[PDB]
Amino acid sequence: MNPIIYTTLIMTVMSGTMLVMISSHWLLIWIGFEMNLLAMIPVLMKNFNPRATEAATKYFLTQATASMMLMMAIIINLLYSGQWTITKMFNPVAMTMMTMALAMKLGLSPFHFWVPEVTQGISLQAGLLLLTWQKLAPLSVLCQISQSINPNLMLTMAMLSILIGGWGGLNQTQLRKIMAYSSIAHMGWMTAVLPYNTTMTILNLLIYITMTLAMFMLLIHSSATTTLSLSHTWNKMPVITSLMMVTLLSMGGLPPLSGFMPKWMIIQEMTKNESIIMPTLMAMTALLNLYFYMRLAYSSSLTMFPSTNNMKMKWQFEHTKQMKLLPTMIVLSTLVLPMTPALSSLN
Amino acid sequence: MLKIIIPTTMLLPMTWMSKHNMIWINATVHSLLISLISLSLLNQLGENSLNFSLTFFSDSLSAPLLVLTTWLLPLMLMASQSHLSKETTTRKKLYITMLILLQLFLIMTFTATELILFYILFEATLVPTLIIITRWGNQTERLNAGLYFLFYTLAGSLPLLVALVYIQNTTGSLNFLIIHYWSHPLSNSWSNIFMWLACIMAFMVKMPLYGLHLWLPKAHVEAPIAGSMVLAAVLLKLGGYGMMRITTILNPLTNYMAYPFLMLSMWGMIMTSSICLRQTDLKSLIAYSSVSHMALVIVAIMIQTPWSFMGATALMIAHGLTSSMLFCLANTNYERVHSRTMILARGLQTLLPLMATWWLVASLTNLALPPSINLIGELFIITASFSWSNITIILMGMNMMITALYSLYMLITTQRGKYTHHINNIKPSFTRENALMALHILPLLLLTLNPKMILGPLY
Amino acid sequence: HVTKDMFPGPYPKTPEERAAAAKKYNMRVEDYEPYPDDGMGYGDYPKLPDRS
Amino acid sequence: ARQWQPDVEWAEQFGGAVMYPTKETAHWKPPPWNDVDPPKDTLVSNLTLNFGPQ
Amino acid sequence: IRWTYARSANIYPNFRPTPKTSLLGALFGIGPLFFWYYVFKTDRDKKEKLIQEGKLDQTFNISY
Amino acid sequence: SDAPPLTLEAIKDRVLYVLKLYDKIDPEKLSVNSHFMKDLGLDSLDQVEIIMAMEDEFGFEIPDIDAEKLMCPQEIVDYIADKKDVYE
Amino acid sequence: PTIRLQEDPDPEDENLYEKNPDSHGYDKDPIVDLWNMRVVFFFGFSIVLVLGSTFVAYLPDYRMQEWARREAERLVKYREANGLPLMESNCFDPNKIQLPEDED
Amino acid sequence: LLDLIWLETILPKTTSFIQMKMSIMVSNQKGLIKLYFLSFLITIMISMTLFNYHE
Amino acid sequence: LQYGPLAFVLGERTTRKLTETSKVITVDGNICSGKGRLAREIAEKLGLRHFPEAGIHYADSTTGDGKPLDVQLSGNCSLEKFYDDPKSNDGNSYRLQSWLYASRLLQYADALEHLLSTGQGVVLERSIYSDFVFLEAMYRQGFIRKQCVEHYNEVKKVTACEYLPPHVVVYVDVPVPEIQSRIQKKGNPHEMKITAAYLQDIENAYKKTFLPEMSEKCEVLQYSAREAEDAEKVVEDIEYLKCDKGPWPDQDDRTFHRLRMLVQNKLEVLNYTTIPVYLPEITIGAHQSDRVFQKFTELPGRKYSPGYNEDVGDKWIWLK
Amino acid sequence: MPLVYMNIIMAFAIALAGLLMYRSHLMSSLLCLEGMMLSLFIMSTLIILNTHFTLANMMPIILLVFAACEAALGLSLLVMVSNTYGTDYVQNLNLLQC
Ligand SMILES: CCCCCCCCCCCCCCCCC[C@@H](O)O[C@H](CO[C@H](O)CCCCCCCCCCCCCCC)COP(=O)(O)OCC[N+](C)(C)C
Ligand SMILES: CCCCCCCC/C=C\CCCCCCCC(=O)O[C@H](COC(=O)CCCCCCC/C=C/CCCCCCCC)COP(=O)(O)OCCN
Ligand SMILES: CCCCCCCCCCCC(=O)SCCNC(=O)CCNC(=O)[C@H](O)C(C)(C)COP(=O)(O)O
Ligand SMILES: Nc1ncnc2c1ncn2[C@@H]1O[C@H](COP(=O)(O)OP(=O)(O)O)[C@@H](O)[C@H]1O
Repeated sequence: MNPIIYTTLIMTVMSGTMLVMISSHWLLIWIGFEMNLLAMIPVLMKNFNPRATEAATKYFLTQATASMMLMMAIIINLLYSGQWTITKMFNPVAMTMMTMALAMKLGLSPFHFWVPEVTQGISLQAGLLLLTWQKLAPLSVLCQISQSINPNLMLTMAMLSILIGGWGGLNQTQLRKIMAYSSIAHMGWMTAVLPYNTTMTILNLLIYITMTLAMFMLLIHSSATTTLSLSHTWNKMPVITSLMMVTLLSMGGLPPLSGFMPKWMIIQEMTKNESIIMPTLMAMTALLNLYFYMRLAYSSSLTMFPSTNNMKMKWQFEHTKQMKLLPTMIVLSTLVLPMTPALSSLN
Repeated sequence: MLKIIIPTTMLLPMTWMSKHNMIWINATVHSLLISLISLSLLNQLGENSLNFSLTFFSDSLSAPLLVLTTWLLPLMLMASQSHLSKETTTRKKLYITMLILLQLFLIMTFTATELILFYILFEATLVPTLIIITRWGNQTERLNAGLYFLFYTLAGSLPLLVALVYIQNTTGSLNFLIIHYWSHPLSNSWSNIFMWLACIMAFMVKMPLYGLHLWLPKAHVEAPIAGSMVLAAVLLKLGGYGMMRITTILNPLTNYMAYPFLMLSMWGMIMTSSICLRQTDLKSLIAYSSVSHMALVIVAIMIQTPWSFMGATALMIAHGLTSSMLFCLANTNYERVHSRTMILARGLQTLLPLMATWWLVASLTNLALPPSINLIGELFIITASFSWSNITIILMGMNMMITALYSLYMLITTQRGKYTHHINNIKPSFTRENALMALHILPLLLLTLNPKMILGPLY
Repeated sequence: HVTKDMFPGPYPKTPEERAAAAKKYNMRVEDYEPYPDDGMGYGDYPKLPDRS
Repeated sequence: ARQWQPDVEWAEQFGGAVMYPTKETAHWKPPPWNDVDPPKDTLVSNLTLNFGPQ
Repeated sequence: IRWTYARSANIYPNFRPTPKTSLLGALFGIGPLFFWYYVFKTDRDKKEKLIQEGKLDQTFNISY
Repeated sequence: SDAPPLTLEAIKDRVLYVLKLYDKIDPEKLSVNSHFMKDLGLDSLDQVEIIMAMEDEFGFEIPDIDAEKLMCPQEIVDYIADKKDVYE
Repeated sequence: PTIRLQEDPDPEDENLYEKNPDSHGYDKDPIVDLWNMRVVFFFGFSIVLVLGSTFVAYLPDYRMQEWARREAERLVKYREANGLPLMESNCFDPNKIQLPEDED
Repeated sequence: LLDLIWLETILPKTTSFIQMKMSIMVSNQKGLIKLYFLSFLITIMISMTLFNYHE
Repeated sequence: LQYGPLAFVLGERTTRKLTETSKVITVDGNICSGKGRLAREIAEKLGLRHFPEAGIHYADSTTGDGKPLDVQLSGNCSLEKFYDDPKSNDGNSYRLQSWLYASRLLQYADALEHLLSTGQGVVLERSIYSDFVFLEAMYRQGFIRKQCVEHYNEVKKVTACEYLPPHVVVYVDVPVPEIQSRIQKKGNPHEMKITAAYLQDIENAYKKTFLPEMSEKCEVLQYSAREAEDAEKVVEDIEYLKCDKGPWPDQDDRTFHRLRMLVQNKLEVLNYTTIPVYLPEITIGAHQSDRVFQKFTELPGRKYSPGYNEDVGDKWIWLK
Repeated sequence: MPLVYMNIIMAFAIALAGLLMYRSHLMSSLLCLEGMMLSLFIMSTLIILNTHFTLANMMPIILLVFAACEAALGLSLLVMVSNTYGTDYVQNLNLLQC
C-alpha cells in the first residue's frame, strides 16, 4: 500500500467517525458509518495473508448487517413520526432495532464473537485502531439516544459482555485475543452506566482508550503476539516489561492506579439509582480480567523465563522507530487517580 | 501530619540517588530518623483526637500503629540486606522502593479521616506486597501464594466499596467524625444484614478469620523475610483497625450478627493452636500462631466493650513485635541451612548461645508471660469475654495451654537435644542479626513500663 | 538434586507401580504397603509400623 | 542456594494454542510465527475446448 | 524431603470426596461450631432474661 | 477429537473384511496366514488388485516394491502397523 | 545432549568471615560494613531507643488525669461537706428533659 | 481434613474449577460464521419478543 | 531526514538509482576453495562493495566500535571446538549453525540496505540461500539432531521469504581431494580434522540442491579451480548476462519501499531468529541469561544508546 | 398501515433471515444483503411519497449509492477469498477461532 493511499484511508475512517459525531440528521449518521466501514476494510488488510482476508470478510459481514438493521430502525422511526433528527426515537420497535444494531457494531455480547477473531487476524496497528477508534461513533450515537434506552436490554447485554469477556480471556495464550476480550468486558462496563450518566460512559471510554493505546504500543515496541514471545522481552528490554506489568495492574482496576477510577465512579453512580446487586456482580466478575492480567504479568515481568542464544545478537541493536506518545500514555494509564474530580469538565 | 509523610516520600529520591554501596546505610539511618519523628504522635488529648486537617487525623489507636510501622521499616531493611547481596543495584533500589511505598501507604491509611480514602490506601497496600512476594520470593509456590493473597482480599473488599458509597448516598458523608456524631441505630432487616456483612467481611478476611485464612500460611511462608515481617506485624492489623472504625454504625445489629464470627474465632483459635503442634515447617508454625492471636483479637472487637478494645489494641502491638522477631529468628537458621524443616537443624543452643537467648525471650513473649503486653492484652480480652459469658473461659483456658505447648515445643526442637552431625556450616552469629533481635525485643519489654501508650482510645 | 519422579505420588494400583514405589522409598517390595486408597490424601506414602 | 526461576517444562504450559487443553482442542495447532499460512494446492482447472473440426 | 512433601503438598492431589471423608469433614468442621453456638446462646438468653426480671445481683459490676 | 487409537485387532478385522469381499477368494478357506498364490491360487494381478483394495481401505498409498512383499493377510497387517506406527 | 538447557550451576554460598574474620555481617567491604554497624547502633540504640523512651516518659499530661483527680477531690470535698450524695443516678438534669406526655 | 482439604475444596478450588469450566465453554468455538450468525438470529428474535413487548 | 514514509512520499525513489551494475552477486564454493579472492577481484573490477564472509563476530563489526566482543557475550559458540568435538553433548554444533545463519541474515540485510540506498552493487561470499548445505552435512555426519533441522527450516521459512535473491550466483568448483590437499597445506590444526565424508556431504548438498534451486530464479556461473584464478574472464562473463529470469524485473517503487523499510531496522530483520522453540542446544537458562546480559550491559559503550555513553567520550549528554 | 407496508417489512425480515442463515456460497449472502437494501429503498420511497416530504425524495438515491459501495466491497472480498481457496464456501474461513 502506498503511504499516501494509507493516509487517505485513515483520514476517511476518521472523517466518517466525525461525520457521525457532528450530524443532526439520521441519514448523515448512517452515511458516516458507511464511509467508516468502506475506508476501514482495506486497513485491516494492509499486510496480505489468508488470515487478514478472513478477518476483513467477517468484519464486513458483521458491520453490513448492523448497518442494514440501523437503516431499518431509522425508516421505522420516520414512518411513525416524520422526523429525521437524532433526538429520541418515537417507536419502541425502532428503539430495539437501533440498540441491537449499535451493540453489534460495538461487539457487545451476544454479538461479541467477531471481535477476538478479527483482532487475531490483523496486525497490532490494525488491532489498535479497531479497539480504540472504532468505538467512538456507536457510543456517541448511544449517548445521544440514551433517554430512549430500554434499561433491561442494555443492562443484560452489558452484564453478558462483562461475564463473557472475563471467561473468554481466561483461556487465551495469544495476546491479541486477550486484548479483544478485555475490550469486550470494558465495553460492557461502558454500556452498563449509559442509561444513568453518559459522563461516566465518556470517562470510562477515555480511560480505556488510554490504557489500550499504552498496551498496544508496548506490544508493538516489543514485537510479540504470544505469551511465550513476550516471555523473552525481559532479556532484551526489562524496562518495557516492568512498565507493561504496571499497566496490566492498572487495567485490572487495582487502586491507586488509573483503571480503578472508572469502575469506582460507575459503581457509585449506580448506587445513586438504587442499583446495588448489579454493580456488585460486575466487580466480582471483573476479578476474572484481573486474574488473567496477573497471569500475563507472572509470565512476562515478575519471573524470568528461559531465553535463546540468538538473543545475544539483538543486544547489539536499538529501535530505529520510536513512539512519541508512549511515555505520556503510560503515565496517563497509571497516575491520574488524584485528578479524578476533573471529570466534571467532561459534562 | 505532612511532617511524617513528606520525609517518607523523600526516602525515594534519596535511595535512587545514592551509590551502589551506600543504599542500605542511608535508608536505615533516615528510616530510623523518621521513626523518631513519628514517635511524637503519642501525645494524645483524651477527650477527642488530634485533627491535623480535613484529610488526616491521629488517634490513641492510630498512633501506636504508625509508630510500629515506622519502626518496622529499618528492621526490614536490616533483615533484607543479607539475602540481597548478590542482587543488582537497580533491583535492590526497586526492592527498597517497594518497602518505602508500603510504609507510605500504611501511614496514610492509618490517618485518613474519610472511609473512601481509607479504602483506597488500604487497597493500594496490595500492589507492593504482591510485587515483593512474587518477585523476590524463593520457591516456585510464591506465585500461587500471591494469587491467594490477592483474590482472598479482593473478594472481601469489593463489596465493602459498594457498601461504602451506598452509605454516603444515604448519610451524606463518610468522614469518621460526622459518621460517629450522627450515628443512628441499624434496624433488623435483610438490607441491614447484608450491609453489615459487606462492611465486616473485608476486615474479617484481612485478620484473617478462621475459614478465610488459607491465604495466610501460603503468603507468609513463601514471602521473603521483609515481606513476612510486614505481613505479620502491620498488614494483619489493618482489618482490626478497620473494624474498630466501622462498628460505630453497625449497632445494635452487632449484638445478634456477631455470633457466627465469635464461634468461628474461638473454635478456630483452638484449631490453629492445635495445628501448630504438628507442623514440619518452622514458618508455618509462626503463621498459624498469628492466626490464633488474631482470632482472639476478632473476639475482642466483636464483643464491643471498652476492656475488649484496650486488650485488642495491646494484643495487636505485642503480636506485631513478637511475630516479626520470630520470623527473623527462623530466617537466620534458614540462611544457615537453606531449608525450613524444623527437625533438620537441632541442638543449636550449643553452637549459637546468644541466638538461643533471643529464641527463649521470643518464645516467652509468644506464650504471654506476665507482665509482658501480650499477657496484658490477652488478659483484658479474656476478662471481657468472661463478662460476655462465663463459659468462654473454658475455650480461653484451652487456648492458653496449647499456646505454651507449641511455643516451647519449637524452642525444644531447635535449641535443645544434640546437634545434627553432618551440618558443619553453622557460622557464629553476625552482629547484624543480634542487633535486629535486640531492636525487636527491647521496645517490647520497654512498653511494659508504660502500657497506657498502647491501650487505645478507650483508656 | 531430588528430581520430579523421586517425590511421593498417587496410590499405586498395578504391581509394577508398587515395585517402583517400593524402590522409590528404599524398601523391599514385600515390605512396602501403602495406606488404604480412600480420599484422606495419603497417596503413595508407605504405612510403616506404629512403633515409637 | 538460589531463587527458583521457570524452566522449559514450566514454560511449555503457555506455549499451546489455548490454555486448559481439552480433547477437542488438543488437535488445535498454534498459528504460524508470521501470520502467513502455507498456500493450498487448490489447482484451478483450465477449460478444455474442442475447436473444430466442424 | 519425601516425608515433608507428603505431609504438606501431596495431600490434596490424592484427596477424593468419599462418604467417609465427607461425613468426617462435616462433623469435625461444623458440629463444634453449632454446639458452641447453642451453648453460648442458651447461657446468654438465660442471663438476659434474668436481667430483664430484675434479679442478677449485679452490685459493684462497673467494669466490662 | 480425531479417530480413536486404531489397534492391531481393528486393522486385522478390516483387512479380512476387505479380503473376503474379493470375489476370487473362498470366504471360509481364507485365513490370516494364507498365502495368496499358494493357498488361494491367485495370480500376480490378483495380488495387485488386493493391494489396491488395501490402499482404498486404509487411505494411504503403497509402492510396488513393498506390495511385492505383502503375500498374505498377516504381512499386510504388519505393513499397515509399521506405516501407521501401531504397537498394539 | 541428554540436557534440557544451558544453565549456570548453582553456586555455593560465600562466608563473610572468610575474607573478613571480623565482618559484622553487614557488607563485603570492611569499611562500609563497619560504618553500617556504627550507624545502625548509634541511630537505633543511642538515639531512637534512649531519647525516645525519655521523651515518651516525660510527655506532658495532655490526657488530663491529674486534672481529673483534682476536680474529683474538689467535688468530693464539697459534696460530702454539704450532705449531698457523692454521685447522682441521673447524668443529665431531669428538668431539661421533656418525656412524652402520655405513656398509655 | 479441614485446612488442607475441605476449606481448600469449598472456597478456592470450587471457584477455580467453575471458572475454568465456564471459560472452556465460552472460548471453544469453531470459528464458523454460519453458527455465529445463527446465534445472532436467535438473539434478535429473543430481544424482539421478551423485551420489545415489555414497554 | 531518516528514510521513511515521508521520504518516499516527497522525492526519494529506488528505481532512480539502479544503474544496471547493481547485480547482487554471491560467490559460493566448498571449504578452503579460493572463493574469497575471486569475490574480492570481482568487486574490485566491477566497482562493487565487497562483503567478507560473515563469521561469528560479524554483528560486532557493525555496532559500537568494530572490535569483536567476547565469545560468551557474542556467539557463544566455537568453530575450532566444532572441528575438535563435532558430537559434543553441549550442543555447540547447532548453536554455531544457528548463530551463523543469523549473522548471514544480518549481512544480507546490510547488503540490501546498501544497494537500495546508494545504487552501488554488492558482492557476498555465502548467503542465507546456501547456508543450509553445512547444516545438511552436519545432519548426515550425525553432528546434529533432526529437531535442530526442523527448527532451522522453520526459521529459514519465516525469514528468507522477505528478501530478493541475488542476481548472479557464482560457484567455484574444486574436487574433494584438492580441497583436502589445500587444507593440509594451510596448516591450521583444527581444519586438519575435517574428514572427507563431511566435505563430500557439503559438495553433494551444493550440487544437488543449491544450484538447481537458484538456477530457476538466478543465473549460475560455474567455474573450475584453474579457470577461477582469472578475474577478467569471470567479470566479462558477468557483464554479458541477461537478468531476465527472477523476481527483480518485477520490482517497482512500492515493493522497493517495503524492502527498504525491512532491511533497515535490524531488530525487525532478526525478529524470528529467537522464536520460542525450546531446543536444548540453543536454550539458555534464566540465571545464565541474566548473568550474561548484565555482563553485556557493563561493556564500555553498551549501557546506553550509541550517542549517550559518557565513558566512551560522549559529550553534551544533558542537551541531547 | 396499508398491507403494502406489512409486505415490504416482511420482505426485509425475510432478507435478514436469509442473510443470517448461511449455506455454503458467500454470493447468496451478498444477494441477501442487496435484497435488504432494495426493501429499504422501497419502504423509504413509499413513506416519503405518501407524506409528500419533497426534500426527502433525494434520500433514497443516496441510499442506492452507498448500497453500490457495499456491493462492490463484498465482491472485492469474495474475489480474494476465491483466490485463496478456489471456492467461495464460508466453511474455509475458519483459520481464526474465539
Ligand atoms: C544485658 C545486660 C542485662 C543486665 C544489666 C541491666 C541493668 C539494670 C536494668 C534494669 C532496669 C529496671 C527497670 C525499672 C523501671 C525504671 C524506669 C521507669 O521509672 O521509667 C518508666 C518510663 O518508661 C517509658 O515511659 C516507657 C518506654 C517507652 C517505649 C517506647 C520505645 C521507643 C520507640 C521504639 C519503637 C517501638 C515500636 C512499637 C511502639 C508501639 C516508668 O515511667 P513513670 O513511672 O510513669 O514515671 C513517672 C514520672 N515521670 C512521668 C515524670 C517521668
Ligand atoms: C474471601 C471471601 C469472602 C467474601 C465476602 C463476601 C461478603 C459480602 C456480603 C454481601 C455482599 C453484597 C452487599 C451489597 C452492599 C450492601 C448495600 C445495601 O445494604 O443495600 C441493600 C441491598 O442489599 C442487596 O441487594 C444484597 C443482595 C446480594 C447481592 C449479591 C449476593 C452475593 C452473595 C451474598 C451472600 C453471601 C454473604 C456472606 C458471604 C461470606 C463469605 C463466604 C438494600 O438497599 P435498597 O435497594 O435501597 O433496599 C432497601 C429499600 N428497598
Ligand atoms: C473400459 C474399457 C477398458 C478396456 C480397454 C483396455 C485397454 C488396455 C490394454 C492394455 C494392454 C497392455 O498394456 S499389454 C501388457 C504388457 N505386457 C505383459 O503384461 C506381458 C508380459 N508379462 C508377463 O509375462 C507376466 O509374467 C505375467 C503373465 C503378467 C504374469 O503376471 P504375474 O506376476 O501376476 O504372475
Ligand atoms: N555455515 C558454516 N558452518 C560451519 N563452518 C563454516 C560455516 N561457514 C564457514 N565455515 C568455516 O569457515 C572456515 C573458512 O571458511 P572457507 O570459506 O571455507 O575458507 P576461506 O577462508 O579460504 O575462504 C572453514 O573452516 C569453514 O568450515
